Amino acid sequence: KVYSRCELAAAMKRLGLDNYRGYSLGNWVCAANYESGFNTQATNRNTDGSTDYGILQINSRWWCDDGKTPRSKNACGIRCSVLLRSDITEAVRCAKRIVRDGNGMNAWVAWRNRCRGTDVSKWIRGCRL
Repeated sequence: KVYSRCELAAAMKRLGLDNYRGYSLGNWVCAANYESGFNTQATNRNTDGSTDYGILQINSRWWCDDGKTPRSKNACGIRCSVLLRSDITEAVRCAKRIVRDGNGMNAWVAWRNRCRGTDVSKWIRGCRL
């Protein structure tokens, strides 16, 4: 599923991400934009044999099981395929765990790159929620 910006904002709001560990909703929408273009089916392969999955490009070395990544630690306890589904419930649950790991949203390089230190409220402008 490719979400629209406001559809995703509303879904993430409903699933409890707004101000999760102090990160306002716009942070999460912005991160998703730059990680995956709002596409739950996005995948990106890396040189350690890992792959990033889904709308928040969650990595298979550390966070999910894709059956083909050496030294995987699958800390979210999920098959990476669940992160390709249209329903983002499981992706959000994993993202919450990631952001409890100790680095906050620094876990998402696209967030560091394009969202950190910007007015992230623009990402929820115009949305009904």
